[PDB]
Amino acid sequence: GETFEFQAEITQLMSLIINTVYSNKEIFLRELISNASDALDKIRYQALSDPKQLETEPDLFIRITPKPEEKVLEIRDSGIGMTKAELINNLGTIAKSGTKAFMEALSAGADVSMIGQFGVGFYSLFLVADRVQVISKNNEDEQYIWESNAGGSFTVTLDEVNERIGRGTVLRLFLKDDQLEYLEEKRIKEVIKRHSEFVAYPIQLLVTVQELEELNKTKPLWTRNPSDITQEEYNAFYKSISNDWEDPLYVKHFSVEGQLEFRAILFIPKRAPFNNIKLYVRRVFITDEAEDLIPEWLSFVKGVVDSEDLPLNLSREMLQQNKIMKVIRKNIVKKLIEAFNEIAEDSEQFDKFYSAFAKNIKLGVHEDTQNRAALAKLLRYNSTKSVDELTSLTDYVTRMPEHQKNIYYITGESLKAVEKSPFLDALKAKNFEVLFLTDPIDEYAFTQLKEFEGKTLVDITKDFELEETDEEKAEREKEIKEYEPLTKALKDILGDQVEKVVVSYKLLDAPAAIRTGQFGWSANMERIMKAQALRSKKTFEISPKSPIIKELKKRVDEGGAQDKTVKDLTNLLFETALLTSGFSLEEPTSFASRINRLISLGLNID
Amino acid sequence: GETFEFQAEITQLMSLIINTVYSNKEIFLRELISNASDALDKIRYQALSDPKQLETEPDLFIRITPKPEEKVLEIRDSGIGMTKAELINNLGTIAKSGTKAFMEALSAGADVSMIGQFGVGFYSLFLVADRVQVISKNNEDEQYIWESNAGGSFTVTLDEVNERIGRGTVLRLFLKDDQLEYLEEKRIKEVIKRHSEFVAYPIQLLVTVQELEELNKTKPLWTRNPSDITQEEYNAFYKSISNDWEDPLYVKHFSVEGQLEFRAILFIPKRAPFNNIKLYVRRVFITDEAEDLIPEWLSFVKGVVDSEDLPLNLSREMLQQNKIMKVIRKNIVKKLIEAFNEIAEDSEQFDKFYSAFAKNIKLGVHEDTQNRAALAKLLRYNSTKSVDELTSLTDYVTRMPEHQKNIYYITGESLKAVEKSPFLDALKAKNFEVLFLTDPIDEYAFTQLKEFEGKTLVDITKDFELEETDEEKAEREKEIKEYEPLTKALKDILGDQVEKVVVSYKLLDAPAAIRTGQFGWSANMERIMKAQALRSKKTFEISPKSPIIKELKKRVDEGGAQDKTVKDLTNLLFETALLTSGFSLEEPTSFASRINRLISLGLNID
Amino acid sequence: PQNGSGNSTSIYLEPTFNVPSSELYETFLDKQRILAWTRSAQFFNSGPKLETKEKFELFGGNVISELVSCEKDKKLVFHWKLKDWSAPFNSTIEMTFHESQEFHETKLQVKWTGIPVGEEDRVRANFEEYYVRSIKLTFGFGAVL
Amino acid sequence: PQNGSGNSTSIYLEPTFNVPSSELYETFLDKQRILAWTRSAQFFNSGPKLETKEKFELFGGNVISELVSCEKDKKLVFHWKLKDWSAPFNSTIEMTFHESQEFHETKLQVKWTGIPVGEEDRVRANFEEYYVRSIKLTFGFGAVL
Ligand SMILES: Nc1ncnc2c1ncn2[C@@H]1O[C@H](COP(=O)(O)OP(=O)(O)NP(=O)(O)O)[C@@H](O)[C@H]1O
Ligand SMILES: Nc1ncnc2c1ncn2[C@@H]1O[C@H](COP(=O)(O)OP(=O)(O)NP(=O)(O)O)[C@@H](O)[C@H]1O
Ligand SMILES: [K+]
Ligand SMILES: [K+]
Ligand SMILES: [Mg+2]
Ligand SMILES: [Mg+2]
Repeated sequence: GETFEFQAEITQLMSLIINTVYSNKEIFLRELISNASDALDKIRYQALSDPKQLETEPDLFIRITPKPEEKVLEIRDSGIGMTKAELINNLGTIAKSGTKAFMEALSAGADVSMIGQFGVGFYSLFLVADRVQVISKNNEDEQYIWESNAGGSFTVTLDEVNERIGRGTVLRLFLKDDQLEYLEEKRIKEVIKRHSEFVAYPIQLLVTVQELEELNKTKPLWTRNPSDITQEEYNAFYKSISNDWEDPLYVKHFSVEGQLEFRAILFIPKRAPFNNIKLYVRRVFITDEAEDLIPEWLSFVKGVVDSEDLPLNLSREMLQQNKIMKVIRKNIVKKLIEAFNEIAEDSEQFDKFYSAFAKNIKLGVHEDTQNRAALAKLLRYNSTKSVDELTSLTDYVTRMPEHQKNIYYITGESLKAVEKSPFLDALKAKNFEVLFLTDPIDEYAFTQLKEFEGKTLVDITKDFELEETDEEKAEREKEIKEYEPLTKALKDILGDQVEKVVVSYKLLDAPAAIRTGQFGWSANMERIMKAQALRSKKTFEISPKSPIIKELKKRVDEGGAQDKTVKDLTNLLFETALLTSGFSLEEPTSFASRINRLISLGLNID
Repeated sequence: GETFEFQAEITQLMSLIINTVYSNKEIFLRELISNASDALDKIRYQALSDPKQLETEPDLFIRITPKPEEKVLEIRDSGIGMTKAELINNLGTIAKSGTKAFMEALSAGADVSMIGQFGVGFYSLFLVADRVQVISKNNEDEQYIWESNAGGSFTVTLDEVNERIGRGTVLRLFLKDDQLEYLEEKRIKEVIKRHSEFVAYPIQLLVTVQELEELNKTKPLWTRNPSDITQEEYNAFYKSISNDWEDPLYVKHFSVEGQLEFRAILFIPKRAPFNNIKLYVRRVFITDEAEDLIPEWLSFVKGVVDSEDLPLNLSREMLQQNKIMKVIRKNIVKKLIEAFNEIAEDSEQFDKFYSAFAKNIKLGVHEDTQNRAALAKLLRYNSTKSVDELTSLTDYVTRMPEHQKNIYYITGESLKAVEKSPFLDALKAKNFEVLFLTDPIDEYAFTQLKEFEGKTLVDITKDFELEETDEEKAEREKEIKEYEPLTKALKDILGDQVEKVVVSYKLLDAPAAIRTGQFGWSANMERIMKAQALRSKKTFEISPKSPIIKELKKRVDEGGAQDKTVKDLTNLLFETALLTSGFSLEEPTSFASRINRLISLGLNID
Repeated sequence: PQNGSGNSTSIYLEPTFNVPSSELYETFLDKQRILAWTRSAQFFNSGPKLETKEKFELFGGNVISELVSCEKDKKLVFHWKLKDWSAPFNSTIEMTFHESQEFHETKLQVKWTGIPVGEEDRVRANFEEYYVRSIKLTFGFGAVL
Repeated sequence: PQNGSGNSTSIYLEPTFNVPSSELYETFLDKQRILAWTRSAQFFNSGPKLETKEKFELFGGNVISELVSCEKDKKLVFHWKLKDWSAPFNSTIEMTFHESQEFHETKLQVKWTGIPVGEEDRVRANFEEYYVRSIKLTFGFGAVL
C-alpha cells in the first residue's frame, strides 16, 4: 500500500512542549544555564586544538542581567556561539539537539560531558517570557538576532543595533506581565542555588553602583579524587548542599565503575533532627525526592550522587522507573556499612556518632534483614562489667566464660532503674555479664536480631532458666514442695493479677518480683506501647531466702492463708515489686493509702 | 528580515515521546483504553441525531484478546472508527488530536466530555511493542490497516485478510520479547484496576475454553445524583477504590460548582489505617500522590476526587503547579468538618466514629489552626460527672456554675489512675467538673487550643489558684506560717529534688502531692517524651489537716528537723507522691527497700 | 464469546508471632478471642470454640470463613471467601505452625490458594493488617513497628 | 562591573514557648544553660553570664554572635554572623519578649535584619531546629511531637 512518513503539528506541538511538560516554571533558568554550560564546553574543546579560538573572548563565564525597568532578563554567555545556519537548524527545529550531534562527532575518549541531549529545552523559556530576542555571535560568522514569540514562525535578522560582542550568545527575554518575579535578586539566587549550583563555569549576576556576584563559588568535589581533597573542602561542600551550620562528622567519598558508573559523596552530620540525598546528572541537579534510593532508617546521612547513564525524564525533573535504582541503593548501603566500620575503628569519633544516631543504627537491625549482623557489631551499651564505657556485642562474647551459652540483657525506663534491678544479683553471682538497655527502641532491635555469633539473646526480665548442678536441683525441688502451700495461697489472694506464683532462686536479696511469660510484650515493652502518641502474661515469683517470705511461710502454717491482716501486706508487696520490675501500677491511690496506713503506724496514730 | 517557521525532527521527536516520557511502561493500556473510550463517545454523540450509525454494530464495548501463541495483545473496540484520511492525519501526525477537534465542533450545550486532548497518547503503545497493526473500520469508508514500526514512516494498506468488523478499531500489538508480562491475565487486570477501572463503557477481557469477563463492573458514582444513590451502592464503590474489607462508616458526596468545578466522594472507614485520596480527570485515574490535596492529620479519609479543568502534563501522571490545589484542599476540609458535624448529630454513629479516629481528631487540634475551634466541638472525654458516657466541650460549659471561669482537666496514663487522683477532691468540693485525659495525644491538643468559648483550659496537675473568700484566706495565711518551719525542714531533706514545699489547701484526702509548676511540661508529658521510640521541675505540696502531716509538725517542734527517723518517712512520702501525681521513681530498688523495712517491723522481724 | 469469570491463583505468607503454637492455635478458634482482633464477628453456633464445617462471618459479614480441617496446634484449614466475590469463586487457607523453641516464637506458614487473580494483592495487603497486625496489637504477640 | 556581593534582607519569627519571659531571658545568657541546647559553645569572657559587647562562637565556631543590647527580661539584641558569610555581611537579630499571662506562655517576636538574600531561607529553617526546637526539647519549654 501507500507509505507515509510521520509528521508533526507545529502550532500544537509548541504548546505541549512548553505548557504540558514541566511542573514548575522556574526551571527555565536551569536549562538556559545548561545550554550556556554546553556552549562553553564546545569552545573549550576547540581551544585544546587551537588556542586562537579564545582571542576574541578570553574569559569563560555566564552572566545574568535583570532589568526591572525594562522587563528584560538577559542571560549572556561566552560559549562557542551559533552561526547563521545553527540559528535555523539547531535552534529553529524542535527535538533537534546540536549538542547531541557534537558529542557524537568528537573523537572517542573525550573528557567533555555535555548536558543537552534532547533538543527541546530551549523552548522552556517561553513559560515566563512572551517574546525572546536571542543574540548570537560566532568566530566564523557575523552577529545575528534570533527573535521569536513562541508563535508559528521565528525571525533571524542581522544585528546592526546592539553592541558588538566578541563571542557567545545573548538571550534577551521579555518576561510576561505575571512572571516579573524572576527580575528580583533573591529569586534568581534561589533558582541557581537549587538547580545550577555546581556548574563548572562561574555564573555571574548583576546586582545593584553595579557589581557582579558569582553564584557558584563552591565547586563540585565529585569531579576530583578523594586523595587531593582536604577536610575543610568537605566542610564547605556540606554546608552548601545542606543548610546545616555544623561541619560533617564523617565523609564517605567513593566511586563505582564497570557496568554502572556513578560517584557519591555521602556525609554524616553531627546531630539528628530527632530527601537528603540529591541526584546530579551532567553536573545538573535532577531531583531529591527519590525515597527508594536510600532506606528510611539510613535517611539521616546527606550528600549527593553523581551519575551519567540515568534515563532522565523529558522534563529532567525526575527519572524513569528502572532497575538501576536498587543497584545504586545496594552500593550506598554497602559503602555506609563500611563507613560506619571506619568510624568504629576510632574511639573518640565513634562516641559522637553513636550518641547522635543511636536510633538509626538500631532501626536498621529492626527493619533491614541483610545487614542486620553487620549493624549488630556497631551497637554499644552498658553492662555490669562496663559501667562507664560503652561495650559492644563483640567484646561481650570475649568476656563470656566457657559455660555461658547465652547473651543476657535487661530493658527499663532509665539507667539508674536497671543498674540496681533485682534481676542482676543472680547473674552477678554467676559472673554472667548483663547488658543494659535504656532506650525505648532497644527491645525493638533485640526482638528481630535474636542471635549474635550463635549466642541467643535472653532477656532476664522474662522467664528463663539457668543451668545448675544436679545436687543443687534436688535440694531446690524439695524446697518448692515445702513452699507449695504458700505459693498456692498467694494465688487465691492475687487472683487473676498474675498467671501463677512459683518459687524463684534467681532472687537473692529482693523478697519478690514479677516476671513475664517468655512470650509477648515484656514489662518495658507494654509501657512503650501504651505511651505512643500516634499508635501480656506476668508471673509472680518469690525468694525463699528472704525474711519477709520466710515469715509468710509460718503464717499459712498457723491457719492464716486467708487471714485479713496478711492480705494488707502480700498485696502491698506484690504492687511494690511491680514497680521494681517496671510494670504499670493500676490504681496508685489504693497503693498510697496502704502506705499511708503504715506511716500512721510508724507515727503511733490510728 | 528572514522569517522561518518552526520545524520538528521526526526521527528525534518520535524518541522523545516514547523513551523519555511515560516513565512507567504499563500506562500504554491506560491510553489505548482511553482512546477507545473517546471513539465510543463520538459514535454515541452521532446516535442522538442518526440512530442508523449503530446499525453496523449495536454493542459498545472494549475487548482485549491476548494471544500468547503469537505474542500479540489485541485491543478491539466498537467506536466511531477512522477512515483512510483519518489514519494519516489524526493517527500519523504527532501532536495531532482528532478528538480535540471534535470537542471544538460540538453544539451549544453538549454533555459529552472526551479524554484525548494532546495527540500523543496513541504512540505510547511502542513502549512494549515493536510494531503495531491498527485495523480501523468506519461507516463512511472501507476497512484499512495502519501498520508502523516506530521508525520514520507508516504503511496504510487495504484490509484483505483480517476479520470484516462492522465498526470500530482493532489494534494488533506485537509485544516485545522483554515486555511479554502483559500477555498474562493477572498483569492485564492489574493495569485496568489501577488506571481504567471506572471507564463508562464495558471493558471485556478474553480469559482462557474462551470466555469473556467484564473488568469495569463497578461504575463510578460521581456522575450520578448523590440524592439518588443508595447506601449499598456506596459500600460497593468503597470496596473498589480501596482494598478494605469493611463497609464505609460515613459517606460525604458533594460537588463544588464555583470557579473550579469538581466532584468528590469522600469515605470514612471503620478502622484507622495506622495516598488514600485518588484524583480522576474525565473518568481516568491520574495519580494518588497529591501532597497538598489533603492535610496530614486527615489522611485517614478515603475516596476520590473527579475534576475536569486540571493542568495535566504530557504523561498525564501528575498535575502542574498552577496554585489551584489549595482551593480543593479548602473545600475538602470544609465539607469534612461539616461531615463530622452530621455524625455528631447521631448518638450511636458518633460513638463508632470517635472510638476509631480519636487520635486523628485530636491531632488536627495540634497542627491545624484555621479549623482548630471547629475540631474542639468533636472532642469527647470522661469526667467526674460523666464517668459512664462521654461528654463534649460544649456540654461541659453548660454544666459550669456561674462562678467558674476555667475548664479543669487532668492527664494520666490510664483512666483508673485519674478517676481517684487526689487532685479531684479540690474541685469536687467546689462542684467543678474535671475532664479526664487518658491518651498521650490529649495534652498536645489542649496545649494548642488553650481556650474554649472564652473559658481558659487549666490543668489541675499544674499549679493554679482556686477562688476563696476573705474569711478563709485569713485562715489559710494564718496557718501557712505555722507550717513554715516544717516546709523548710522538708526542703533540706529532699534537697534539689523539689524547688519548694508549699502548704496547699487543694489536697483533702491525701497527705501530700507533687505538682510540676505553672509552666512547661506536666507530670504526664515528660513521661511520654521519655517513652517515645524516636525521643523535670517539681513542687512539693502537703495537706495541713491530714493526720500524717500534723503528726510531722510536732516532730520538728521537738528538734527533729534533722532526725534520722523523719528522713526515712519524708523520702517515703515524697516518692509515694510521685506515683500518685504521675511521675517515675529515680530508682525503684531504694523505694522497695524502705517498704520492706516497714513490712519487717510490721511482722516484728528483728 | 460466552460471559464468565477468570481463573484463580495462589499466594504464600509467613508471618512470625512471639507466641507458642498452643496459644496461637486457640486464637483462631476462641470466639471470645476472635472478636478481639476482628472487632466484628457473626457466629451461627452456640459452641464456645469453632468446630469442623462451621461457618462464621467476619468484618460486618463481608468475610465468610469455614473451618474444614484442623490438627492439634499444627494445622488449620479454612474456606475463605469474600462477599464481593462471585458464586464459583472460593479460596482455601492452609495454616502450618513452625514454632521454634530456640527463639520462643512461631512462624505461621500460610499457603493461601483459590483466590482470584485480580484479588491476590487485595487479600494479601489486608491480611498483614486484619490478621497479622491485628493479633500482634490486641494480644501483643510481638512488637509492631 | 567589578566583582562584589549582594544586598541584604530581613525576616520575622514569633515562636511560642511555654516558659516565663524571665526564665527564657536567662536561657540565652547563662553560659551553662546555652551549652545545653547548643551542644557547642566557646565563650571568651570570664563572667559566668553573657555581657554586652561580648563575642562567642557557636556550633564548632561557624556561628559567631555578640550581645550588643538587652533589657531586663524584655529585649535581646545580638549580632548574628556565619563563618561562610562574607566580611561586610553582619546580621542583627532582635528578640522581643511578650509574656501571655492568661495562657501561661511567651511569644518571642524575632526581628532579624542584615541577612543576605541568598542565605535567608537557610537561617530561617535552621532557627526552628537549632534555636526553637533545641530549647523546647532540652528544658521542656514546649510540646514537640
Ligand atoms: N546559549 C547557547 N549558546 C550556543 N548554542 C546554544 C545555546 N543554547 C542553545 N544552543 C544550541 O541550540 C541547540 C538546541 O538546544 P536545546 O533546544 O536547548 O536542547 P538541547 O540543549 O540541545 N538538549 P536538552 O538540553 O536535553 O533539551 C543546542 O544543541 C545548541 O547547539
Ligand atoms: N481506538 C481509536 N478509535 C478511533 N479513533 C481513534 C482511536 N485511537 C485514536 N483515535 C483517533 O486518533 C487521534 C489521535 O489520538 P491520540 O494520538 O491517542 O491522542 P489523543 O487521544 O487524541 N489526545 P491524548 O489522549 O491526550 O494523547 C484521536 O484524536 C482520534 O481521533
Ligand atoms: K532545538
Ligand atoms: K496523533
Ligand atoms: Mg537545552
Ligand atoms: Mg490518546
